[PDB]
Amino acid sequence: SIRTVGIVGAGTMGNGIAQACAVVGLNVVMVDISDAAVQKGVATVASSLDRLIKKEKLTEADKASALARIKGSTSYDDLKATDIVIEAATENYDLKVKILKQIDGIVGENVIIASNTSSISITKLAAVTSRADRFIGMHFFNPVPVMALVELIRGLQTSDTTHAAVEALSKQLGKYPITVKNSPGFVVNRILCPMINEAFCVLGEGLASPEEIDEGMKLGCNHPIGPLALADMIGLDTMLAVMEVLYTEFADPKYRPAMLMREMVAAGYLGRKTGRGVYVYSK
Amino acid sequence: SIRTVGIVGAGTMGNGIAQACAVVGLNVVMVDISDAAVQKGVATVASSLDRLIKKEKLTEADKASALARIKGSTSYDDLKATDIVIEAATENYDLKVKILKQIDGIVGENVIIASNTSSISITKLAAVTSRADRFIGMHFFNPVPVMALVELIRGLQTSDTTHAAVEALSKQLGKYPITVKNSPGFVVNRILCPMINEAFCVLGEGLASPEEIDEGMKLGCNHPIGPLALADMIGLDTMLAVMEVLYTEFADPKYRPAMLMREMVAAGYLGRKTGRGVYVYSK
Repeated sequence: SIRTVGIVGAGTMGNGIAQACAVVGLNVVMVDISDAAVQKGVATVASSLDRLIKKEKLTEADKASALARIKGSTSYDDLKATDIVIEAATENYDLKVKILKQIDGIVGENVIIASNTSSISITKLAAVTSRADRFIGMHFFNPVPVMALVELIRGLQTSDTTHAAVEALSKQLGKYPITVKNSPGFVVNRILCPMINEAFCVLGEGLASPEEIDEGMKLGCNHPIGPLALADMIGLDTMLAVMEVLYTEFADPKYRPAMLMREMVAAGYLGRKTGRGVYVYSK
Repeated sequence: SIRTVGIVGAGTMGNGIAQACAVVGLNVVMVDISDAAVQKGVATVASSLDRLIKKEKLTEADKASALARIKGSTSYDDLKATDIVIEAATENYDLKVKILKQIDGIVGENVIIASNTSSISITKLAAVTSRADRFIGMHFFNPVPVMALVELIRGLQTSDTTHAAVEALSKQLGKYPITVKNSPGFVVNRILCPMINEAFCVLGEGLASPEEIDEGMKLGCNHPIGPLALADMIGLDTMLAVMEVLYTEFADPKYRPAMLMREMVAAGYLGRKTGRGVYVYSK
């Protein structure tokens, strides 16, 4: 079975995943390079759980219960106590690799190594481990506890068995699994992000004003938020790189980045995070 | 001012627009080729208004009041009594033209002719009338009373004056105007529909299952409906033609139709309307 889940990385996703298991009563070994890192991982899940109890989401006891369920370490040997390990610590490739080799170094031959990512080739990663068939990809979503889905991304090597394990693991977390053959942008970003790009093109060609562009899509297609606004929250540098990945991996100008998107990024106009992207923001 | 609005076409859009004016207390001359056509136009606005009163949307008196406000004729000379005329009767080009020439034939030099369309070049249309600057494009949305927006599409010729008139006319209908330089797919379809296409590509490459593809987008990006399902409601033949328009008008393979979308259409699998598109449906 799987009752104990390794996590490498105690940043946003890390605890994100940690929490999500814990409340389901799952044992989590959560590693990260400092004791500063690990415990701050706990602070956000603490702070986060506080909020939930404060809108009657059960309870003070289910809280304590979960927290207990979570063994946060700096020894990566603690991942021997684990059924499966989710690297959730970086999107640098070189670094990502090292970690998975390291992880592959500790755990047993029949322990599954998954890696969370938006962009990186699961198949390229899987092949650095010693048992690829036990390697699978996941893509959790940005507020990881409340968001009820994950992309399950099969490397060319991932086994049927590794898949179902990880598939059911997710159902048990209350997320909807989405199985996807490894491919640039998988499913969600693959169709969402080029749509966002098209918006920049429309704006770029001065066909309409941004606000109006967002209005058109909110009201016309009943999307909760318009793509330009949406882009400002994601980060245009992030948007640009996604598209750069699609063009580069597919080798197809169909996915050309929008030039205005290039210009805004070159200028440092990156969205909410720089205070300026498509719109301008308080701070 | 504008207190009397011509409408050519008493089909779905036609009354759609008719109604929308009427409830705002606006005088509507609604023409169509038979008395069968005109009155059936009234039946749907009748039936439709019934429903509204039946969920406390005011009232039996505001109803009667509106209906009165609506003078439905078969004489296209009745469009002399009108401030502006909205052709809303076909998406055939040859036929569309004739109508606007005919309309242009009746009304005065300072009366505005607008044409509702999703696909047709406003600038190409405008140039068949005798005063292009008085010609403008509109794109109302499929349930035309409740949907609170319109794309206002300027031909290269549309005047600033024609624009503001028609802009304010819309605000008065309680729709949000969206100003758009004439261009293939304008704003809404231009970015929405290629997104839908990308979905067919993903499905086409067997990366994921349709249901899962729809799930991914519903949950991941909080869209009310997934694009494949969405495509089944629009009609794949309609989707295909939109994309055919983008590729053909832009002259750019970036907008290549999705091959699976071509195959489904060639097969007659067109969606809800044929009972089979991406999914299969009751009847």
